[PDB]
Amino acid sequence: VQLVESGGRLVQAGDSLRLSCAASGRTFSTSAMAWFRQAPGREREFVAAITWTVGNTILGDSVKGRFTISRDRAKNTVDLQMDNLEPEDTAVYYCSARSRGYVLSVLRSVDSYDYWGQGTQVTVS
Amino acid sequence: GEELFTGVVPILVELDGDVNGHKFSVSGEGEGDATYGKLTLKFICTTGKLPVPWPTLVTTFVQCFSRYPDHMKRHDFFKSAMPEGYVQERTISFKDDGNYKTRAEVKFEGDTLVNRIELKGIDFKEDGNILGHKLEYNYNSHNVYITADKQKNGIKANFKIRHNIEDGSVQLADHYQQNTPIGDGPVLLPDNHYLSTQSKLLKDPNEKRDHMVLLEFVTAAGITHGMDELY
Repeated sequence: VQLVESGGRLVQAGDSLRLSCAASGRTFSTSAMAWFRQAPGREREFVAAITWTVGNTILGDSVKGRFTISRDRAKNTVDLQMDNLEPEDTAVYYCSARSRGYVLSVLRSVDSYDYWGQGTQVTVS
Repeated sequence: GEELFTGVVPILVELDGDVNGHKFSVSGEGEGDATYGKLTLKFICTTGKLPVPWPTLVTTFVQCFSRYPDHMKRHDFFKSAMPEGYVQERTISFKDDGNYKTRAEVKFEGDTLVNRIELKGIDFKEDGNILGHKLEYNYNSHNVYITADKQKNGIKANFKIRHNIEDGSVQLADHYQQNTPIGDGPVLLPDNHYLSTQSKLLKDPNEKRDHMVLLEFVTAAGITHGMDELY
């Protein structure tokens, strides 16, 4: 499976930004997709996850109430809607996918995914 | 692992099928209660009329809900694979007619057990018992015979379904099955044993769509020196 993230740009504090990730290949097996981020100087951070069949979502503590995750099974895309952006949201945002089944709690771990994207750069002034 | 099946578990089923070029989709929903070996499921054909008889899809539409009594629990491959799940593959050969090839992934997505299936059928007779809709809406009880497959870290199963033909005898459907874990386990490789499987096909009197309601009870039982242990 190939994961391709897009949408990153330079925005101002208080702006909105939507990211999107496109999964290609043999995607039949997808069980969840997720967004992580890494700002240079800091460790990778869970941002959001979505369960593939039903669409249940979970968010990281840093982005609750500001970020929304959604997915389109026919298009094999997963989107991250970011509102009220702040300088501390500056990072490379990565898309990940899992095919193995799971209990919900493991979806917050960076080690719980089977596939990783290249990342898209978000900078917040 | 087994711990995930101690209560009532919601189930979702999705099938995309293509039989002789007749393409169709089915969505299913229900619940399983492995404590009682019990399944209750309802299936809707979302593309219109189902081009094959509902009974021919029963085995394709979650043996992790079988009741394994205490002395059998060492042999329950299906729950041992969870939550990461397993791949279930079958060839179903209809005597004197076509065959189905199915590949399904059975796994948890959080609290929900999901069975997602792709089915391709070929070589069917357009006026045979399947494409001609000549099978009775009912279902015989059967035993599913399970054996370990060490090299695949999984199991195989063999059994024959007897489908009643309207105003006729029986249409046999030869089932060959293989199950392999999706994750790295560990999993239980069982001794030879069988699943005693009881199915009832029902209709929802208020449902306008082409559909099937299914009630199943399944219990595992041992095999000793080639003889089925009896309850």
